[PDB]
Order: sequence, then structure tokens, then C-alpha cells
Amino acid sequence: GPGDGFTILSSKSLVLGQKLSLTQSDISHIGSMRVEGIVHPTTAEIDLKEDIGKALEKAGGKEFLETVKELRKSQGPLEVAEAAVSQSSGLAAKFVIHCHIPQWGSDKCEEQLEETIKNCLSAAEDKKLKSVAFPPFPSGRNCFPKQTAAQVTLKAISAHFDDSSASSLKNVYFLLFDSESIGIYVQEMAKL
Repeated sequence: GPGDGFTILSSKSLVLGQKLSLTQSDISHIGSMRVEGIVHPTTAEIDLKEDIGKALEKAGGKEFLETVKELRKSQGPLEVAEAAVSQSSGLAAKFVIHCHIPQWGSDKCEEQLEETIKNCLSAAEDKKLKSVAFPPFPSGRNCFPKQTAAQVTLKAISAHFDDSSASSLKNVYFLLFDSESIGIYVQEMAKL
């Protein structure tokens, strides 16, 4: 499991047996999380000014900022829905999977979020990861309501495992920090 510091709040197992787990911890514990790939929701430029970026950057130090800087020139700007992977020596996670999340209210923004999440799982499988964690999506000006984000992301994950051939992914974790968020995800996960 994700190990000391991480509580499994709730769990659902999908039709092909992949397990979805709601987990809680302190942001500050992110770089000890025992999962093979962590998702970093971000912008085209792959910034690290949000709570998760900050914690991954602090945990990963110089080597990590360096690996990110290089990726922006290597690949970016990331198109909307695109994911790209950093090696993350210094974390328990083998890789961080950056992804460009669309803005709330854009054209077919729900369908683009869904492509985003699928592209995150694709990138995890391409690296043959056995587990991946999704932290909380951002909130504010141009951000998805929590309801809709939980709804789409859950829907994308199951659809992905339907369409995917021989996924290495057995465990998908949702990192959650607040009660309202925890509650919403539980509500949506019950729609099964």
C-alpha cells in the first residue's frame, strides 16, 4: 500500500479487478507515498506554483526542477490533454506524470478532461507502472467544480481499463485532503 502516513478511506474494485482507493494524507508527506507514478496537474508550461507542484518540487529538490526545466524545452508547451513523464529520483514514486488540464468552461472541456485522465493512464502503462496516484485538481478562477471533476475522472478510469489491452496498473489512488472532497468522491464512486 501507500504506507505510513496514508489512510485508505474507501475502496472499489472494477470489473477487471483494478482497485480504486480513496486515501488521505498531509500534502507534506507526498514524496514518501509508496506509489509508482504520481500525477501532476499543470499548465502548458508545466509550472510548479500550485500546492502539489510545490510539494513535489520540495521533495524532489534540484534534480527534479532540473528534470522539469529540461522537459519544457524537450517537449512542451504541453497541448491540452497531453501528459509527459519526469523521472523522479528522490521520491518513492518512479515517475511524475505531468498533464495539461483544460480550463472549466472551454469547448467540450469535460471530454478533454477525460482524454487527459486517459493520457495519464496511457503514460503510466507505457512505463509499466503497477500503481498511480491522482492528487486533487486545482480550484479557483477557471477550475472544474469538484463534483464534475470527480465524476469525469472516475468515468475516464473505468472506460480506460475497458479499452486498454494488458494494463500493468492494478491500483489507482485518489489523494484527498479535505472532508468535502472526500465526501464527493464517495458519492460518485457509489454510482457503480
